[PDB]
Amino acid sequence: PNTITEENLMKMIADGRGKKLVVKSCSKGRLQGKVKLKLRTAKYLYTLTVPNADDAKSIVKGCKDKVEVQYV
Amino acid sequence: GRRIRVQRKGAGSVFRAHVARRLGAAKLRANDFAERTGSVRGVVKAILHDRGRGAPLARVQFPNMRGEGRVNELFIAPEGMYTGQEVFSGNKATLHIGNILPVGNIPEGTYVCNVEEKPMDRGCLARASGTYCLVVAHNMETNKTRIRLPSGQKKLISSKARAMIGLVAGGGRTDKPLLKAGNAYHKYKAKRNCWPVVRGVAMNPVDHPHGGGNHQHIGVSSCVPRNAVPGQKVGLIAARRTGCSGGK
Amino acid sequence: TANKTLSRKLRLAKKTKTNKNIPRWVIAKDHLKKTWNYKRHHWRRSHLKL
Amino acid sequence: ADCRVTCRFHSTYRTRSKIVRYKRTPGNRLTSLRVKKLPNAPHCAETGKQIHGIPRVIPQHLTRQQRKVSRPYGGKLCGSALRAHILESFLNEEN
Amino acid sequence: QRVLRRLLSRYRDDEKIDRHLYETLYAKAKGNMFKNKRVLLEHIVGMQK
Amino acid sequence: AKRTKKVGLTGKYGTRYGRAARKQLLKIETSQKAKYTCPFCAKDKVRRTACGIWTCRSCSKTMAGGAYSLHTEPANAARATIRRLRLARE
RNA sequence: GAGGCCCGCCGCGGUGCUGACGCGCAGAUCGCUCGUCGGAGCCGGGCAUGGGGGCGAAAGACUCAUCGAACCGCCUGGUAG
RNA sequence: UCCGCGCCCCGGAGGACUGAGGGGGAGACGGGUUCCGCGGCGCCUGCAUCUGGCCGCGGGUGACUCGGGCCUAAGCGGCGGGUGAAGACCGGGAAGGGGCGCCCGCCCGUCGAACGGGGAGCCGGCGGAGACUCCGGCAGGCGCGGCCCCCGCGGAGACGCCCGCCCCCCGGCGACGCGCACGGGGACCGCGGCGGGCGGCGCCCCGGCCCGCGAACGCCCCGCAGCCCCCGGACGCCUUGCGCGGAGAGGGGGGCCCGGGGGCGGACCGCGCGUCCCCGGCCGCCCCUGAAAAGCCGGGGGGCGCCGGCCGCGCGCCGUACCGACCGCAGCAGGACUCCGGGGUCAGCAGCCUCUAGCGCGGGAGCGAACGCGGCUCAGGGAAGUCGGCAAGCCGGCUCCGUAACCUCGGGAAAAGGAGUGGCUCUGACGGCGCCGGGUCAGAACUGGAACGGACGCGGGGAUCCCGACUGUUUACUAGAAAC
Repeated sequence: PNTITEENLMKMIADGRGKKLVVKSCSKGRLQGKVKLKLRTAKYLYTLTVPNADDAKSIVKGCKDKVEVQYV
Repeated sequence: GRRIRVQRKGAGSVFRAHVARRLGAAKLRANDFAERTGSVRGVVKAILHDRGRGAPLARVQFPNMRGEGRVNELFIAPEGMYTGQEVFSGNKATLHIGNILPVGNIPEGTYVCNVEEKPMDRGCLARASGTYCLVVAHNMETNKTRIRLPSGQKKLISSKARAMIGLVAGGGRTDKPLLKAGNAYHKYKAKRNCWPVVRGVAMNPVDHPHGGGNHQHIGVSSCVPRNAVPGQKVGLIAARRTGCSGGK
Repeated sequence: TANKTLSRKLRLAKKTKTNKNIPRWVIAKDHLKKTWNYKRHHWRRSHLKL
Repeated sequence: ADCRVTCRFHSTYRTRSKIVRYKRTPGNRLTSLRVKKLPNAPHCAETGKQIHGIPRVIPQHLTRQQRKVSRPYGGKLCGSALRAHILESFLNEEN
Repeated sequence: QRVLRRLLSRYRDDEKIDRHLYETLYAKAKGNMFKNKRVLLEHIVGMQK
Repeated sequence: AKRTKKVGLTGKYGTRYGRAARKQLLKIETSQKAKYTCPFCAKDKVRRTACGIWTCRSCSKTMAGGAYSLHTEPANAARATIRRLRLARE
């Protein structure tokens, strides 16, 4: 797995490159209050750790509705 | 009677040379047109230790004269060969240690090694550590050169026969006492199964001619004839004289 | 043995397949009276391929 | 309490290829991970000194920029050996 | 030996002692002249003065 | 600090091997482990890799030599002959 | 920090008890005691050398419980004052 | 051992034992179904059986990534041929190939290693029986196709970065000895704190115990030592030991390699001494110098023309259960290769106990004869016994004293001999200071039937003579010797 280089890379892949699902895990264990958006491209699983939940929402809108979005 | 140890040793099997992990056969550069009319030039890539030989062996790279590549030749190393030395092989090679020239060109009194016994033999004479042949005389009329072999014998060779100038390195190797049976074991492992040696007086009468009685004695003269058969030849072969006496 | 050859595995296989008692129905069909394979083997006592 | 890892390899004989290092898995058990023998990085044809720039990975998995050095004779010769050859070639021509 | 060398290097680097004095004290340290750092430090003060 | 009065590096062999062998070895093994002056880089760094093989630690030059001494006495005499005889021809 | 160095573990050998065992645990074991333990060391796999042959730090030792000449079949139901 | 459908079955509870070179968990070989579930006791389980490795029945071994296969080693087979009555043995000198008109080209191996070399696998879960194989997650390798695409740049330099191919050459990697010490990681360990759970509790107890997890891989940043660059021009730099420097030190600033660490993605917090494994730079050693080959990759020249990215898809063949079950007539106090290896006492991987895990062996009671075997002790004497001190016993750990003849000057030598040793209560040293680690080495009191290496482990010694210098080696199964 790898860490996506910001939302610019995340959404560029989600707009045109291979993408299957963007899973939004939320604050597991309260180690962090951030939300983790994870995209499964054919090659790797790319994760964006978003400090603010509101910031994640705008990034999720950027992901095409063709990409499946799941929330956990 | 059992086939004696000398009889068994010639049948190959376990008494063969331990030739594994050995550099190769040390020989002179093949006689060629540029060695007959001219001198080829080679750089000493590496001075290396052969497994069974005390003398060091040097890998000298020569240009390929029949191609675009380079030819690697393994030679006995004359003392003073250094990494990067430009050795020369040929009729017009200069008189410097490590150069190979025909012995007729070589002046008298010179110390040479790896001399060719016959023209174009790739070298057969002084090859052991510290050994050397001496150019004694040139007979121009017969095109033959007398050399003094390491045993002090003198032989007439062809003037064409080629030799490498210099004593072969590793000299004084035999001066150090082996000290322990161990050191002999190590040295003989590298060479062949010839150690340890059991005296035949120690053996049974079936195993050896010297055999075994009640008092551990040869019981007949150790001196054996030259025409003795393979089992019989075990003592001093065709001894012209025997005993420790001063002279010569 | 864990690293068995195929040829060896197939010869040993037949021995397990043929290590079977006479079927009871075959004894009734043939009226055998004697009821034992004899060619049957036991792993501890048998020395197959020896 | 009993960290006896057992054997990851097909045979127990511990040759140079069969070496294992132990870590902890996410499931709290000791694990055996094969330690691969690091390949030597290329060496100078003259000098025999590890050429700089190329990492000690099989060159099959390296990529061309990482398995090459940007200089004439970049991999075969070191920058001192190559400088020596440049000097001798020019100087021998003068004489 | 490591403890004595560590102090000597710092003193040379801080210019508390000269490099010639450091060499003389480093050879004496190798020769077992100084049993403990306090003896070295005392000798260094005496040599300086 | 003089650990042994007479036997030198031969103290390794203890009381075994005799006196004559230990005296010869003292001289032979002092030469074998001695640092010789590099004929090329003029630095006393030459050490014996193998019998007949001596390598300068600093020079990096490997030289063919006597088994226990970089230069054997016969070989020095041979070198002087060849140099004189070569000069006689030219 | 040297050494066919010394004590000593596994290992590898096998000294003594002339111990047990001797219709045995066993067609050479068991118990103590002991030789050695960085080395002419020890161990596994592959491989080579074959019978009047091999191999032997030599004891006519060893060569599948067989050795001053293996085992298998045959000559051979050899011959025997 | 007790109790319970109560069997040597099984379950619970007590008491044990094997004691991390395990009666533990796994492989190689060898067996060949012994594996697992259900039923059973006719056989076997040398007592018994409701037991089982036994009998019957029904099942069980899943791989692009592990191993074979593949490469070569020692070796072995093959080779126009050579020879021998043949069987067969022996072997280069022979018009011995290759994508390809052309062009290039002396001449074997699709033999041989389930320990050598090799392109790439990790975690979690699941089943009565299996897993690097299944399933879920997550990667890597190697092809193939579709599509897009296009053949250098930067730095003073070491080199950096944004990946061409073929031949012919020159290389590199595969690819390598041993050892003492030293350093760095990983695991293991221990001690604190903290959070959760227990147990015991006559007295004490924040003193006991149990658990607290983070893989391959992908990025980013460091990484001692080592090597190199650039300025410049010296007795300086340094190690445990060394080493190094006008053939270029120090100093300053950089490049590279480093089986490694941290961060992030995958997805409890400190701290210390050891152990074990790997690794690094050294140094020592040899009349010893420590394999090879596929495969892969650079460079030079030549010719040519790419590379790459993204997205699909594929990866065949065989091995894969189990082993206290192998081999000795046997479920034989007999052997038989490895891998992992906790705690205390201690110099110890010794001995003695124990955690984990395994487990209670071809049978049970009673009695307490001789005698045997394995031990324990013995007044006084002390080898008077005997062929001979055979056997036993003495001695022994550490610290400090103190050591003779002789000698090949290395030894002898632990010579010979003596003295101390426990527990408490303290005091010094020794690093990294505010702090904060250390666990060794001294010294002193005070105590105790006149006790202390309190078990354990663990030389008796001295004077001679003969022989062989020595370490070695040997008659497997009556001679270990002075023999070899």
